Amino acid sequence: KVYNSIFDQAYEIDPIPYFNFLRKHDPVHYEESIDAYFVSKYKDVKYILKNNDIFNTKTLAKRAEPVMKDRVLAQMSGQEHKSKKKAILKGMTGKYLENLMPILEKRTNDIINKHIEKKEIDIVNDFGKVFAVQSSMDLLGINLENYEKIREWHNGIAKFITSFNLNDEEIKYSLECSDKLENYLMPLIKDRKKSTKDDLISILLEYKNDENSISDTEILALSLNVLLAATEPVDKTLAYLFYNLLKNPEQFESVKNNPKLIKNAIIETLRYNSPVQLIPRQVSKPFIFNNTELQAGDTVICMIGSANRDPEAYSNPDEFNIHRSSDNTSHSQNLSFGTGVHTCVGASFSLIQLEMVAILLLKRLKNIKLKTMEITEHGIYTRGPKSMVISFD
Ligand code: HEM
Ligand SMILES: CC(C)C[C@@H]1NC(=O)[C@H](CC(C)C)NC1=O
Repeated sequence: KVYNSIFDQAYEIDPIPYFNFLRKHDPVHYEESIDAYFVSKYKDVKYILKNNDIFNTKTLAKRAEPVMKDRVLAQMSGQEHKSKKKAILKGMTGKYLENLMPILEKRTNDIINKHIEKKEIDIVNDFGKVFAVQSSMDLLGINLENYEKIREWHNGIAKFITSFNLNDEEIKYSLECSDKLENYLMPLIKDRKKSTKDDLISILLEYKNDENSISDTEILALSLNVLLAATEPVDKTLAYLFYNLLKNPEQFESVKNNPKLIKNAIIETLRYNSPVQLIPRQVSKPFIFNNTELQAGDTVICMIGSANRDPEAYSNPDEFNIHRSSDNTSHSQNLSFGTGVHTCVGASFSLIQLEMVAILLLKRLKNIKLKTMEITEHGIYTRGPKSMVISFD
């Protein structure tokens, strides 16, 4: 019999003691309520994600396609996945990136300008959630006139993708959000293909595979994939970043005096408070980790936050330290963007965007002081603070 469950109320309040227990005592941990095994150690998570043929992404057909309306990038393999991944990357690199970043600076400063006279701002609810959705629409090429509705519908499909055992009414609402996004974006996709622009939607329409153009619902699904993937982690990471810096004033000062450290601080925040906590895969054939036997068709769920705090991978893993280095002590590449075939295509863009935002907040909000002295965190699949208020001059 087992008594420590991922679904204990205590886990969502504070999962760190669970991480420590599971890595030591139950590294491949079965949860009967969802018929899945949770994998907590860095070595095992990395092995699973590096081995796309043994641990495939068929789980996503279930957790995602109902709201994405067609296949997502992570469900693809082979030359199709490689090529469409490259097509998505094009939209956040090269000239597309050079054009997008001044726009994201504008989004950042407009939000700051709304709150600068108030002398406080909620990094979660005033800045992060607004900026995150606007940035994703700017990347895709969706004009912001309806961004508030977009955010509402996004939250509904994200809830579907990040939840376990939702009830029938919650499912209904998430599917209605999906339908509304489809009803809004399909007319825009049609207009885009008869008048191409310089945005990701246009790239996807211009995509050609053996002289074949993919269906408009396939475009919609990759567009929803980008909207969800780019929006959800951003408010969480921005909030955790300023919280951890304000909780470690010495490191916050080092960052002020040396802005080159902001990139390392973002990476450490992603390791320490991983905003995407879980990555599921399906087992393709009998397999064993430690002495836990897995069968073809079983589901394994990689615990990214647990892996990123594995003492086998990091010295003093449960301390926030922006000065960690492989040149120093033990240090590894964190798994916050995944690894292997499906490594986040937006990882580099994310680091550039978050550094821009953090620079502008530090430049314009003078003498930042923490007001939310103790965060409350929510979510076990994606995870972040409910609120993270700072004050400034
Ligand atoms: C801090 C920000 C972000 C984090 C922490 C994050 C996290 C992740 C993780 C953990 C995965 C792996 C999922 C898996 O293996 O099943 C992933 C994949 C992906 N992410 Fe991100 N993500 C971020 C931002 C973005 C952005 C800005 C985009 C913009 C398009 C994006 C698009 C994608 C896509 C398309 C995939 C699927 C990649 C593939 O299948 O090859 N993500 N992300
Ligand atoms: C969105 C998923 C259907 C596929 C894949 N999964 C991920 O974990 C990331 C982040 C989201 C969980 C926000 N994005 C991805 O594309």
